[PDB]
Amino acid sequence: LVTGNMNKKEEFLKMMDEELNVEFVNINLEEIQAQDIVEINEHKVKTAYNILKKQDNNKNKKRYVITDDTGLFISKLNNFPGPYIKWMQKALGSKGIADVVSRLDDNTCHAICTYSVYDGKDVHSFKGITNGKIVEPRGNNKFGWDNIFQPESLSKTFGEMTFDEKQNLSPRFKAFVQLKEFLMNEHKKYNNEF
Amino acid sequence: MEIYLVTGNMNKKEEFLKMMDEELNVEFVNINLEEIQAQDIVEINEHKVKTAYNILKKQDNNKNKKRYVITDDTGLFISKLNNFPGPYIKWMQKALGSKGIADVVSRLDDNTCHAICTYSVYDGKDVHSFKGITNGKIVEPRGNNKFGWDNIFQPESLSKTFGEMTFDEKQNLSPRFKAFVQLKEFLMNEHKKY
Repeated sequence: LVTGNMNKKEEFLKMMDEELNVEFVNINLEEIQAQDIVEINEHKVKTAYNILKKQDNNKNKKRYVITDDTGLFISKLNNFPGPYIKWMQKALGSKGIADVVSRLDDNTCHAICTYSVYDGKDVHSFKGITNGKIVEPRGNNKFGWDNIFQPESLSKTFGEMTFDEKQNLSPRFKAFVQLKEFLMNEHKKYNNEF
Repeated sequence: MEIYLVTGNMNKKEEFLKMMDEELNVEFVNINLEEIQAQDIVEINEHKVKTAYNILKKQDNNKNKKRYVITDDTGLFISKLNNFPGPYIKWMQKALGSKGIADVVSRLDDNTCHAICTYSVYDGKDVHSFKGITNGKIVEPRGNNKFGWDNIFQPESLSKTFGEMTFDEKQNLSPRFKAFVQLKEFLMNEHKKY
């Protein structure tokens, strides 16, 4: 039980990592309001760790628990909604967000994904940022706001990509890669000490 | 009986006292409270008052028969943002300010919205919440500007924003006054039992 990750909607970590084994737990986490996405996610990961601690596996050795969170920061909303994108997406949907942005002076934005890992004592966070533009929906529409996000100077949306091109621009991948190197440096450190 | 409104805002304190008109003795306590993320503002405020109650109760080393703790929370619900930001208004306000929100709303098909004030009271066993709701329009800032987004909320059919209006003009109109008179009736009812 050395590495625990939490979601029910997500099979990205599967394909993103192969050098380590990982477990997937589903907990119903209460998020808090704050200004910094990292603050929200570190609180969430500590909260989840504690729930995993008091329930069942209360007796064991070092355990790593991981949560993620994504924000969408829209330039002409002065970087709103950030970590509240999921309430905006619930209210407006991809089409509604794109129609709002088509009424602003420009459509530039950026998406941030953060991983946070907690071992009972230490918290670590890794964020990936990808600049882009809100555009009218294109591509798959079951992946949230992927269909309206057009990264960098490209002509596609995330909803129009699969995994070859998406990964390289995915803020989640940029973040994950930092998280993997930390986990592997902890696993390597563990093994040298035996 | 013992009633506590949670606030550190001196202006909010005096407005409450004046609403109460010496009908009930109300004490104030300045406690920072975390706001969870949730769909409904009442769910947010109810969690917040239950938290405020427990912080006060553990501190006091007391247990009273009846002790009433009250928190409030407000939201701005913009019609052409499909009622977003709602309870997240203050993160929009911090990002964009009053001028920025008015500017954004003026780019949508209309500037209609509604504002909601909520009071939640908790005695340790039962939680009760009260929702005051008022329709309006988002306009260029007008009046006092140190009261959050009052200066851009123009209650429906009127030509003044809340920032230009007096206490008497808000009676039966301000979402806070509507919620307060419900709360006060509940507290008065609880007082007959004492």
